[PDB]
This record gives sequence, structure tokens and C-alpha cells, in this order.
Amino acid sequence: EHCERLPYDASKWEFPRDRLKLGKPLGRGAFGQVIEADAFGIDATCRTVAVKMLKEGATHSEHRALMSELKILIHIGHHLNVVNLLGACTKPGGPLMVITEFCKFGNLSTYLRSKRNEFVPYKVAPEDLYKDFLTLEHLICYSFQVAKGMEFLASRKCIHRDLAARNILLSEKNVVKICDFGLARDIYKDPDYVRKGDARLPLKWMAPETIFDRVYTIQSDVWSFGVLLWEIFSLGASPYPGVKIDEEFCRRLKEGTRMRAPDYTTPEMYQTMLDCWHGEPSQRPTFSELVEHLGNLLQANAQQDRHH
Ligand SMILES: COc1cc2nccc(Oc3ccc(NC(=O)c4c(C)n(C)n(-c5ccccc5)c4=O)cc3F)c2cc1OC
Repeated sequence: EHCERLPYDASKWEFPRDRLKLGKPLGRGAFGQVIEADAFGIDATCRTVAVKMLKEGATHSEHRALMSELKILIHIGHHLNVVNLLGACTKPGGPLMVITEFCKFGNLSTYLRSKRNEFVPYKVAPEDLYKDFLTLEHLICYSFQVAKGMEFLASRKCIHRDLAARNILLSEKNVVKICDFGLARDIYKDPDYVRKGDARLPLKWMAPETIFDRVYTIQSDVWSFGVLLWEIFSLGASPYPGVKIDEEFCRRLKEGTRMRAPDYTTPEMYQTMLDCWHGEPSQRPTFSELVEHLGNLLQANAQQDRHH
């Protein structure tokens, strides 16, 4: 009933299906799927891409939902720190297909968890002992990038609504990208999504006003960003460790209960998390302010690493 019906620029976005060779499925959702593919001449060069399309026997409403996803991607536009649309297959002859840039390291949560034994706060010479290690610089840099992607999203007058580390993808050269799997995520088989009424909701990432009043704003996205920071500086742990996500949890959150400092945080990063978790939405920092602050922390962190 909405976004799928926005105008489409075929001369800009249309990619020939014949120039696309589909390979292995990457991820399987409730309605749609993401498939690894080789594409030729998308940017006379071959490139690995991610192709979102619908599963066999998709309904009309599922078709509408994928088209709505495509139009939202187009509206948002290009930024380094957002998963970028490379093209689309919308013409008669074959299925609706959305082609985005391939991020080879996958989601940030799983990736960070794989590096628990490959993290040092700062490398020490000889640095080859810490080859491919994560450092404080990496984590602050990831945080900084997501804040810039979220500032960009805000400037498009968009609200994410599902900001989390599972929705951050890691590309080449330590470049992180904000995304949403949407139709290609199975939220009914995902423990991050909790049943509250008719819907499955990411309760551990949701601001109190969102939980109680159903209010989604850019300011509740900032709350979510604070939970993401906690995920980054726990190296991909799950929020509110061991805590039952019930009525008591929601009550205590409204009353001012917050998560403790995660294992790999700096004092400055933890205060930033707490700032993002202000009970008053108006009192949370903006994403512009988060970009500024995290830029300052990235800079301060560099002064702690001066060997070279
Ligand atoms: C190696 O492992 C993988 C690499 C992968 N690499 C790239 C892509 C992959 O899957 C996808 C993930 C996300 C999306 N995103 C969309 O379709 C998006 C839409 C419609 N909007 C509106 N947004 C958006 C953008 C900004 C802010 C709010 C939402 C979207 O991100 C598309 C995908 F194909 C991968 C899956 C992998 O395994 C599962």
C-alpha cells in the first residue's frame, strides 16, 4: 500500500539478468533469500554481489514487500557506511531481484565473536604477532563509521528501527555498513526477536518509549546505537546477559536500570553508551554529536599509540 509504488529509474538501476550468475545461498529468511552471485559490468569487470530475491511460491504481498524494499534503498542513496544498491532486475522474463554490494565478512556480531582470542587494546612491536588482530582503534573506528551512516540515514529523513550488530555488515578494508535484512531474516527463529502481542520485536535494542508507547524516532535509534556500542565493546556478546526479557525487565529499564560496562570498553565509550541510554529522548546525543564525539575518541586513542 506504500513504497513499492514509487517511480523507478530503469536507465540508472536496471541490470540484465543474463549478466548475473547466481551461486550459493548466503542467508535464508521467512519470505526471501540472499544469494551470492557474480555480476559483469555492474560498475568490463566481474564483481561478486549479494542478490536478494523471493523464495519459490511467493505471494503478491511478498512481491510488494520486496519492491518496497528496493524503493526504500533507492530513496536512501549512496553512502560508504550503508549497504549500497548496485542494481535491480525488475523487467519481465524473470524474478524481482535486488543487487547490493557483497560484504565478505558478514554481520559484525558473529565476526566480533570470532576474534575473542585475536584482540589486543594496542599492538606492540613486533606487530606481526598481532597480525589481523582487532584493537581499540578498530572498535572505535567501527562505532565512528556506524554513527556516520546513521547521521546520513537521518539526513534522508529515515528511521532504522532495527539497529543492532547483526544488522551491521563488514566489508573489505575494515569498512562497516548499516543494513537491514528485512524479508531475508527469519525473525520467528531468531532469539533476538521477542514475541510481544502480534509481532516479533528486538526488545533488547528498543528504547523505553518504544517499548511502552510504540514510538519510533531517530532518538530511539540512538538508544539502539548505544546497545550496538555495548555489542562492539563486548566483542559480539548478547545484551543484558542472563536477564529474562519480561515485564520486570521493561519496568526496570524505565526505572533507570542500565547494563554494566562490557569487557573491552574504555571509560569514555561506556559513558557514551549511557548518554545514548538517557531516559529522556530529547536528552540523548544526536548522531551528528555522536560522530563528533567518537571522532574525538578515535583521535584520543591514536595518542595512546605513538610507537611509530
Ligand atoms: C558473507 O555473508 C553475507 C554477506 C552479505 N553481503 C551483503 C549483503 C548480504 O545480505 C543482505 C543484507 C542486507 C540487505 N539489505 C537490504 O536489502 C536493505 C534494504 C531493502 N534497506 C532499506 N536497507 C537499509 C539500508 C540502510 C538503513 C536501513 C535499511 C537494507 O540494508 C541486503 C542483502 F542482500 C549478505 C549476507 C551474507 O550472509 C547472510
